[PDB]
Amino acid sequence: GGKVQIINKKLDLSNVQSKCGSKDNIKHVPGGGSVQIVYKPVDLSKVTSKCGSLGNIHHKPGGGQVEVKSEKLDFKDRVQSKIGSLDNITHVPGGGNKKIETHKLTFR
Amino acid sequence: GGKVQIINKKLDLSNVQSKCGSKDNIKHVPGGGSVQIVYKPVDLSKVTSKCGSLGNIHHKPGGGQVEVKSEKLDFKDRVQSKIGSLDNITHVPGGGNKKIETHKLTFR
Amino acid sequence: GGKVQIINKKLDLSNVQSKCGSKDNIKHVPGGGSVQIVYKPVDLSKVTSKCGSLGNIHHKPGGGQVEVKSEKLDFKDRVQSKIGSLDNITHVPGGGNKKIETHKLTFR
Amino acid sequence: GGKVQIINKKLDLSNVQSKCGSKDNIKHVPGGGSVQIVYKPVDLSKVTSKCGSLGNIHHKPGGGQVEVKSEKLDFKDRVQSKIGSLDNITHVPGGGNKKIETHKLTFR
Amino acid sequence: GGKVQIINKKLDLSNVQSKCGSKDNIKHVPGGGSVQIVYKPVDLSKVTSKCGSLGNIHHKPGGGQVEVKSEKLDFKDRVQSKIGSLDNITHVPGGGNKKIETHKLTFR
Amino acid sequence: GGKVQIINKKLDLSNVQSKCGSKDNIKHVPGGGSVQIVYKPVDLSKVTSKCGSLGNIHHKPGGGQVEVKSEKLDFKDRVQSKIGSLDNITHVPGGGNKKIETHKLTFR
Amino acid sequence: GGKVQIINKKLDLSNVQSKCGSKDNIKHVPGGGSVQIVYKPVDLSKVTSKCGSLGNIHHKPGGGQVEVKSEKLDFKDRVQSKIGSLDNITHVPGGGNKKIETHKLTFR
Amino acid sequence: GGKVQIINKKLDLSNVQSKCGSKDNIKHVPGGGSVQIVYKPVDLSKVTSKCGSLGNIHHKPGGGQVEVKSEKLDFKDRVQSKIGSLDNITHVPGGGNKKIETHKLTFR
Amino acid sequence: GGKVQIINKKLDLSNVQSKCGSKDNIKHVPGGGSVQIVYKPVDLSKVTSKCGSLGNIHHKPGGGQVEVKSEKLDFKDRVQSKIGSLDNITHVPGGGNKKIETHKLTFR
Amino acid sequence: GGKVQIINKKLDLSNVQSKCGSKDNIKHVPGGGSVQIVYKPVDLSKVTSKCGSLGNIHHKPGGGQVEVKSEKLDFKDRVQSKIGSLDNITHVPGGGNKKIETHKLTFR
Repeated sequence: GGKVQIINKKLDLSNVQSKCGSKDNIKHVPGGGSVQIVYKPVDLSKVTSKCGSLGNIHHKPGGGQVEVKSEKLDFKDRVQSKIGSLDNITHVPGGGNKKIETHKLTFR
Repeated sequence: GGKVQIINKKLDLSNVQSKCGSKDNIKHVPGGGSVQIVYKPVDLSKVTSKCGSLGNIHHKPGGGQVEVKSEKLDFKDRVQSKIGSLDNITHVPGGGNKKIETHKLTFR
Repeated sequence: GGKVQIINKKLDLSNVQSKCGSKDNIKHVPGGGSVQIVYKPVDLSKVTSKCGSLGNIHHKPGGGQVEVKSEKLDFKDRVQSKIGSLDNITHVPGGGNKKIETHKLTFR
Repeated sequence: GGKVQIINKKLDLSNVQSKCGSKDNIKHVPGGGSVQIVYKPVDLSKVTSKCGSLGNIHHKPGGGQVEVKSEKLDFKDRVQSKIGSLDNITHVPGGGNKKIETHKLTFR
Repeated sequence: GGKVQIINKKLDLSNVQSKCGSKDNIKHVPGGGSVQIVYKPVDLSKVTSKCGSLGNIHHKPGGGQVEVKSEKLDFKDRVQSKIGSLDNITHVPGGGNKKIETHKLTFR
Repeated sequence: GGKVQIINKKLDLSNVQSKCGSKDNIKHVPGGGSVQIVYKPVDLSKVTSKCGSLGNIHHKPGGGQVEVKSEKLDFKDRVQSKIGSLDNITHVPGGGNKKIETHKLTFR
Repeated sequence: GGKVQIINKKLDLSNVQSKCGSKDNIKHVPGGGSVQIVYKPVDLSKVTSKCGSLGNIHHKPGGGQVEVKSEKLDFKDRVQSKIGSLDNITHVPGGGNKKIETHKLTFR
Repeated sequence: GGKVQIINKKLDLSNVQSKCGSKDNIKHVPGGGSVQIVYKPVDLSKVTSKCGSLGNIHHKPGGGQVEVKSEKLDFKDRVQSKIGSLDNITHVPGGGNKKIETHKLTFR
Repeated sequence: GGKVQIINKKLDLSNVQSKCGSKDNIKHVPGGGSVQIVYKPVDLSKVTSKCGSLGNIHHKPGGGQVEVKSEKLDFKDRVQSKIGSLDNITHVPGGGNKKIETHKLTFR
Repeated sequence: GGKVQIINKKLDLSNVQSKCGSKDNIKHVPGGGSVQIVYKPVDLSKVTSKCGSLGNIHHKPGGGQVEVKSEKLDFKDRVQSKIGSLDNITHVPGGGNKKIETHKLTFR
């Protein structure tokens, strides 16, 4: 075995920040008849800030090392959004509108 | 076996911050008849800030090490959102609207 | 076996913060007839701040180590949101609206 | 085994930031009859900032190392969004509109 | 085994930033009858800033190393968005419009 | 004398708003040595919203009316802001700065 | 005297707004040695919105009316901002600066 | 005296707005030694919106009317901003600057 | 006296707006030694929008009317901005600059 | 006296806007030693939009009318901006500059 000698003297580190905000946001979605949302995100992201930092230190003298990092993601989801029929709908998500009319007359 | 000698003298570290805010937010979703939300996120994310920091220290002299990091994610979810029929709906999520009418007349 | 000698002298560390706020929030979701929410998030996230810090120290001289880190996630959820029929609905989630009418007349 | 000697003296590091904001956002999506959203993003992204930082230190003298980094993503999702019929819809998501009319008259 | 000797003296590093904003955003998508969105992005991107930083240090004297980095992505998703029929729709997402009319009269 | 006959029938008025915000605001004014603020605004402004409203009704039949509206503003203020001398000042109102020095050496 | 007959029937008025914001604002004014602010605005402005509204109604039959609207503003203010001398000042209102120095050496 | 007959029937007025924002704003004014601001605006402006509105109604039959609208503004302000001397000043309001120096050496 | 007969029937007025923004703004004015600002605007401007609106109605039968509209503005302001001497100034309001130096050496 | 008969039937007016923005703006004015600004604008401008609108209605039968509209503006302002001497100034308002030097050496 050998030596792994780290020496740190007179270090002044400051102001390290990792910031994540409003990721995968769904806003302002009006529906006159219906809103169907299937919300299945998968998040393995990384937001990292490293200042004056070392990683892992592994002193492993020897022959025959096996190091395996593995990530497997399999997707067979089945999503079905179904609506039969829509009629006679007035939807006013805007502002300051006036005199909006939807008329249906059926004579059999 | 060998030596792993870390020496730290006169270190001044400060201001390390990890901040996460409002991730995966669903806001302002009106529905005139119905709102169907299936909310199944999977979150393995990392928000990290490292300042003047070491990782793991493993002094393991020897032959035949097996190190395995594994992550497996399998998805076979079945989601079904169904609505039969929608009619005669007035939806006003906006502001300051006036005289909005939906009329249906059926004569059999 | 060898030596793992850590020496720390005259260290001044300060201001380490990890902050998480309002993650996976569902706000302002009105429904005129119905609101169906299935809320099943899975959260394995990490928000970490490390300042002047070491990890694990393992002094294990020897041959034949097996180190396995494993995470498995399997999803076969079955979600069914169903509504038969919707009619004659007035939904006003907005502000300051006036004279909003929904009329249905059926003559058999 | 050999030597891995890192010496750091008189280091002044500062102002390291990783920032992620509003990724994968869906905003302002009105639908007169219906809104069907299937939201399944997969996120393995990285936002990283590194200042004066080393990686992993592996002192492993020996013959026969096997290092495998593997990531596998398989997608067989089945998504079906279906609507049968839409008629007699007035949708006004704009502002300051007036005298908007939709009329249907059927005489059998 | 040999020597890997890194010496750092009198280093002043500052102002390292990685910033990602509003990626994969869907905004302002109105639909008079229907909006069908299937949102399945796959993100393995990297936004990185490196200042005065080393990578991994691997001191591994020996014959027979096998280092394999592999990423495999297979896509067999099946997406079907279907609508049967649309008629008698007025959609005004613009502002300041007036006297917009859609009339259908059927006499059998 | 005559008649002043006002008749109002079937009136529907709504949504009248007068809003004033953050007028004459002084923000973020740092001074390394001194801050001298003399704050003497004179405000006779009007923010008015009138909907379906009459003014004054004066039925005054006769000869010789004198109606005088008068506003007089006279300003003879005397403002004196005085500082004798400033030296040897370091002012850092900014963020994330480092190694800022102000040195004065006098040898008589 | 005569008649002043106002008749209003079937009136629908709405959405009248007068808005004033952040007028006469002083922001972000740093001074390394001194900040001298004399703040004497005079405001007689009007922000008005009138919808379906009458003014004053004056029924004054007669000869010899005198109507005088007068506004007089006289300004003889005396403002004196004085500083004697400034020296040896470092001012850093910016962000992320480093190694900023101001040196004065006097040898008599 | 005569007649002033106003008749209003079936009036629909809406969306009247008067908006004033950020008038006479002073922003981002750094001074290395000094900032002297004398802030004396005079504001008699008007922001008006009129929809379906009458003015004043004056029924004044007679001979000899005198109507005088007068506005007088007289300005004899005396403003004196004085500084005696400035020397040895470093001002860095910009961002991300480095190694900025101001040196004065006097040898009598 | 005669008749002034105004008749309004079936009027639909909308969308009247008067907007004023950021008038007389002073931004981004750095000074290395000094900033002297004398800010005395005089504002009698008008921003007006008129839709379907009448003015004043004056029924004044008679001989000898005197109508005088008068506005008088007299300016005898005395403004004196004075600085005696400036020397040895470094001003860096720009971004990303480096190695900027100002040196004065006097040997009497 | 006679008749002034205005009749308005079936009027539809809309979309009247008066907009003023960023008038008389002073931006990005750096000074290495000094910035002297005397800011005295006089504003009597008009921004007007008129749609379907009448002016004043004056029914004044008679002989001897005197109508006087008068505006008088007199300017005798006295502005004096004075600086005695400037020397040894480095001003870098640009971005990304390097190695900028100003040197003065006096040997008496």
